[PDB]
Amino acid sequence: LSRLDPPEAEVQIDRLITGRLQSLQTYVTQQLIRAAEIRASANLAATKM
Amino acid sequence: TNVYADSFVIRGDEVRQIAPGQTGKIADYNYKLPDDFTGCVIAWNSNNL
Repeated sequence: LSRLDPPEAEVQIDRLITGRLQSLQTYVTQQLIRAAEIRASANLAATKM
Repeated sequence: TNVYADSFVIRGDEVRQIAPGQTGKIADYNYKLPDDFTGCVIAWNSNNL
């Protein structure tokens, strides 16, 4: 944003947005899988109690 | 919905400044098009007139 004008800056900002959005989506998907695993473990622990 | 026709006479080699996202003297201080400009730029030599 300091080096480039808006029309030139936008194409770089779009690449960064796509990369960071993909990283965040990957993180959220991994957290969903881990949450399912932990939910299974917690149900097992509740049954054991 | 509507069409706006902007008419002016410009010097030759600076005619390229009339386009989206351009920088240059006419584009800076005389006639700035928006970066998302939708339309057509039409020009012709007018040394005869």
